[PDB]
Amino acid sequence: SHCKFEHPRHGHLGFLPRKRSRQIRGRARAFPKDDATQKPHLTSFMVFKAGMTHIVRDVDRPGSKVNKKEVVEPVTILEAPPMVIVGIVGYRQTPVGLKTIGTVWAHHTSVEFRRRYYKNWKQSAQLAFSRQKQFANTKEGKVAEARTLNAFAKKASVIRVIAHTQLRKLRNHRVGVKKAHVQEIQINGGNVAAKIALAKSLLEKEVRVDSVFQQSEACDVCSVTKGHGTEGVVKRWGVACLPRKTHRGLRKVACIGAWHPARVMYTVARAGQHGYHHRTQLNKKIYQIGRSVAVEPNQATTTYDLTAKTITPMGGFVGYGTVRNDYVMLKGSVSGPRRRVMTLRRPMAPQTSRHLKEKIVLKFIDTSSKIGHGRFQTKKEKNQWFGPLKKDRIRREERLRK
Amino acid sequence: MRTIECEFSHFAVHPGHGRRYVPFAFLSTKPVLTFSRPKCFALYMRKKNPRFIPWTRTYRRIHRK
Amino acid sequence: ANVKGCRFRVSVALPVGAVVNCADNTGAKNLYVISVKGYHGRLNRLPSAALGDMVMCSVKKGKPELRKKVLNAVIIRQRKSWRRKDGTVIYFEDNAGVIVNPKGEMKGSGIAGPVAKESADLWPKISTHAPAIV
RNA sequence: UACGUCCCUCUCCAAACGAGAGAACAUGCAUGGGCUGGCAUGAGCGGGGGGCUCGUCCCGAGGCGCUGAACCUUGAGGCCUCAUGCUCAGGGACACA
RNA sequence: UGUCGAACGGCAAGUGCCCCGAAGCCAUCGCACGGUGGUUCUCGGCUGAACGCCUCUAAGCCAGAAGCCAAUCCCAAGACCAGAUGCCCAC
RNA sequence: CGACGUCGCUUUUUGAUCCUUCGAUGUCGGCUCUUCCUAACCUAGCGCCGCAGAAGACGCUAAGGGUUGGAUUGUUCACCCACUGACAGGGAACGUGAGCUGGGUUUAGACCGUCGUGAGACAGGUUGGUUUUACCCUACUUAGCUGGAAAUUGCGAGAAAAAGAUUAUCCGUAAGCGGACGUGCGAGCGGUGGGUGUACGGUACGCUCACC
RNA sequence: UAAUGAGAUUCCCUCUGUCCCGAGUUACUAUCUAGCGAAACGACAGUCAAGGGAACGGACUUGAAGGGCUAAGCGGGGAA
RNA sequence: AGCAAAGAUCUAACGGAGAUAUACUCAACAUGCAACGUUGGAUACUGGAGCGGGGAAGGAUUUCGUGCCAACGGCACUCGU
RNA sequence: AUCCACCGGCCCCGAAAAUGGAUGACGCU
RNA sequence: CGGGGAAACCCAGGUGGAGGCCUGUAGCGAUGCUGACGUGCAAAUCGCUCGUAUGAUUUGGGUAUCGGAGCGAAAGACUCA
Ligand SMILES: NC[C@@H]1O[C@H](O[C@H]2[C@@H](O)[C@H](O[C@@H]3[C@@H](O)[C@H](N)C[C@H](N)[C@H]3O[C@H]3O[C@H](CO)[C@@H](O)[C@H](O)[C@H]3N)O[C@@H]2CO)[C@H](N)[C@@H](O)[C@@H]1O
Ligand SMILES: [Mg+2]
Ligand SMILES: [Mg+2]
Ligand SMILES: [Mg+2]
Ligand SMILES: [Mg+2]
Ligand SMILES: [Mg+2]
Ligand SMILES: [Mg+2]
Ligand SMILES: [Mg+2]
Repeated sequence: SHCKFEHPRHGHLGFLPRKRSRQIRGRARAFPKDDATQKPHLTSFMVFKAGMTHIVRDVDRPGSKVNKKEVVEPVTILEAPPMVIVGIVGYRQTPVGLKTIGTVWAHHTSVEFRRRYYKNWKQSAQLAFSRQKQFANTKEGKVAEARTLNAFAKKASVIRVIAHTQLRKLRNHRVGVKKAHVQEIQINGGNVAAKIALAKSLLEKEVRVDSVFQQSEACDVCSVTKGHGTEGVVKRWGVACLPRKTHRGLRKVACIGAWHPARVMYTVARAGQHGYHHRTQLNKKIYQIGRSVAVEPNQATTTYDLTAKTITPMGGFVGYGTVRNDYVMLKGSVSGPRRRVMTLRRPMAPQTSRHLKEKIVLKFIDTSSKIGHGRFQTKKEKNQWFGPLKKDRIRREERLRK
Repeated sequence: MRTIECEFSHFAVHPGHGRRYVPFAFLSTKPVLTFSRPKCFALYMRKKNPRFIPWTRTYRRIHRK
Repeated sequence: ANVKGCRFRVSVALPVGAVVNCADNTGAKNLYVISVKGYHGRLNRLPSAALGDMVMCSVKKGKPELRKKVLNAVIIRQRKSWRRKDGTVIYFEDNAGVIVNPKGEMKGSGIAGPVAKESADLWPKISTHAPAIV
């Protein structure tokens, strides 16, 4: 007999299996489509999540009820130290797939790059990339570098480079990892001879985030969801909770199937891992590509808001610290907790809708505290509400006593 | 935007922070009242004066200066 | 088919069963939300109203000239805090409605307190008789 | 034989247990300072309805002053290297008929 | 309210109760995002006979549905990957 | 649209049967949740009208997606109130009781009416009336470890591969053509050594050990 | 028929997580270890689609799957 | 599976076989853990309708000292009805 | 050389159901 | 004791402590959760809520009535699970 009333089923069935991610980092399963009429350019960049805040900006949207009026939008801060290129891979088309031809290396690799090869670096011989380093400038090894660079020019359709996050310029105390996060970034643009020349030129040289993205564009954010353990069916799938007088329990799915087919189906919601899942989340509009504090002591300062202040709030981002490097600022949320490495990748969606072409100018960036209720935008404003306090008048008493 | 100041405590209410409120006995000049905390709205509900509470700006401008 | 995709999303406040005030001087003192126009169905979910919504109502306390019948009211106040697009969260002391026609004319002459900007802009008869557009 | 991996130890983006991310003399951990927030003015001391005693001196809730004081602030795990402590040839097991 | 003689510091009442409360979790109770190509059905046609004219059909073509299949998205080599690589060993 | 006829499909009704179960298959409806089917209510394309427009009748391809909130009733059903783009019809042991609920049927108590001489009867009304067990196998959900292409062995040799496949340095294309350390002492491309500044802090670039 | 009722029913007020529509905290479990240590149950066992059949198969026919072994769940099957 | 009502134990010194238990080239942590009784001390509880002090019925040596730990006191025991 | 009425063979239409499915499977033209 | 009245008698303030009276301990029961448990603590218990609590009240010991019989404010209830 049919179900007596209709509701749409619970949970998208295309995000199955809802199992833990195989790896903690965001990894692109597909790059944008290669336009060979463009100029060669990188397509992804790894940033780390550093809390979130909100902004104020006026809206250019003709027809809308909020046209030329100021909105408050939440933004997420993603710290981006530059990544250093260490390799060049090239992939050739087969009827099986897309096979790797080989990789050249940079002749000089970082300590934190070849730390990724060790479960224990400090208690080790540390001699990785040590025979490749010395063979690469022999007579036969300078041949073998140019041997496989030519094999890219013959067989490869896809040229990628291998970068790593360069975590020692990320002077962060809470991201506790010291080995670098390694991914491959695909070159798109030009023919294969024009991709390798851009792959050779930025080799053993750091690439900075504002050379990959622009200020008022969008991107995809490949990132791994915040993990929540084993959760039941109400938290995980969002099923309705049963009436109060139910025996053995409320937070269950009552019927898990008919008598026939005499099996539980994959469509029936069950309990298990919730969170720590990979998500791609397209069309994340970017609002500000920031600049390091060694360059910019005044990061959150706008034309329309001349308060001299950085992007880091009062008392720091909660659980994270201070944004010490370049940063991107995206509209809204990205999947994952703070401190987690995330991949900003160029969009595969058509970036032609009038919401996505819109140029962004800000008017205010909230640099108030995220601990408690934020009240002051700078520490100069808290020293004008509060005058000299007691601990200041006895520090001024030690400074006169000397 | 602009920095509204709180009705009870005259704190700084920067954009996207407080919580505004408008009662049935509304003033013509202040129809909507901006509050910075629930603690500000709680002492407004039990009808406390902004002076005699030691952490508001009304107190600090009549007693301590 | 009249007012739904005209104003932004507002946190719904008044499900079916709610008993709101009559700020209109039609002799009535009371409304009772019977349903909401624009309710596309969801199983077990109630029709809930917000500021701009036209409701179906019935007076539960008022003049018996219009008491035991299905009327058309427009919400003008709600206690449920809604976030405006300029980032301000705002709410009223009371819920209220004002009885209208099927086309929107106010059927009375005056509103007790303020009305919101959300419900006045959708309804020009409500924006006219209102002493203060909050 | 070596490179190494794993346990024990430490951390928490992970977590029923395993697994995971990491670190393994490292501002790593510990305590302190400052910040940031929370509450709302600490013990102590000194100068008001009334009421005792022989103008004075005592009893008196409350109040005022020192005092946006005092306390709490990362810890299932806020911020800052801002200062100092602690480590003293890390230990076991495989890799290995 | 009881109780350490009183203040101090507290404690008992399975967290005494009341107000405010970080952090964490969380709400359509807040906030952000949710995209491409083809194939061909119905069908309307194009050339065009069988059938000296006519005819979308018999050969052959065109255009083309929220269907269908891919792209994107999620898991992924018991899909046994002479895919690529770092370092040791063994030939 | 279609009488009189007529040929049939359907198994969401009911009747008929008595095949299986009486050393037991938990016997209604809600609630929950997933899936299926098409005889399509809404949505995508359409044809056709006694189709001017607007609303709509009939039909085709299509089951991808959607298909509600309530009053009364234990109800399936029904019936009105109201919203909606629309509130389509069904299946899964009349889906779903170690999922629930127990209103209802379906005991022992009691009352009423009609029946009976009575004990009692009643597809008549009424009220009160224990809902037990998973720690096993599978399925499904997540979470670990770990071999194996003679799918454990045969030594049973197959590369989405190079081109001496007959001897042997590479580079770049087939005809061509670039150079390739020379003999324990030397040299060359090089990994690590000492002192006074350059590119986007510390890594690179200037000027003793292996290999040819 | 006043008074009385753990009696049966209906509406109204107050009231609220019964509900919309769920969330979050606590104690105790579960869970992990140390000590101790059962039972129910048990032909043999245990992946499915269709066909046939005592006319609802884990075993038969033809197809489709299936490397081994585990921990926590869970209530579709085992006409448990 | 479980041994989840009746809040709860902590500490030092003694007692005890029940430890402070290690093949080297090792300073200790990382290679003897857990658990017992008694007295002191701290912390609680019962809260006089008491885990207080005596009797009936019922039991009949469970009383008391001293030894003692095989089996019993569903964990433990050096303790014990 | 073109029409008209009839009759047969194969093929199509008539021909719509609830786990994914069956000339036994692949396939065969 | 006071007040009104021609009288019959009425009206007020105390006193008093009546009741198969009421709220509510113990006791005696067992309404609801159709709660917990349901190979339990238990072959009927636990929890909160509820009925009653000066009476046709609760209870000890002693006595008397039994098997087609006993006893029953009556449920075929009870007569050593
Ligand atoms: N034998 C002595 C008498 O007492 C009399 O005194 C009596 C009167 O003064 C007075 O009598 C009153 C009176 O006010 C009035 N006119 C009439 C009223 N009935 C009486 O009332 C008397 O009787 C009533 C009963 O009805 C009682 O309730 C009450 O105790 C009493 N006051 O109360 C006293 C009785 O207690 C006179 N002094 C007089 O006749 C004579 O002396
Ligand atoms: Mg976490
Ligand atoms: Mg009674
Ligand atoms: Mg236990
Ligand atoms: Mg006590
Ligand atoms: Mg024992
Ligand atoms: Mg009583
Ligand atoms: Mg009887």
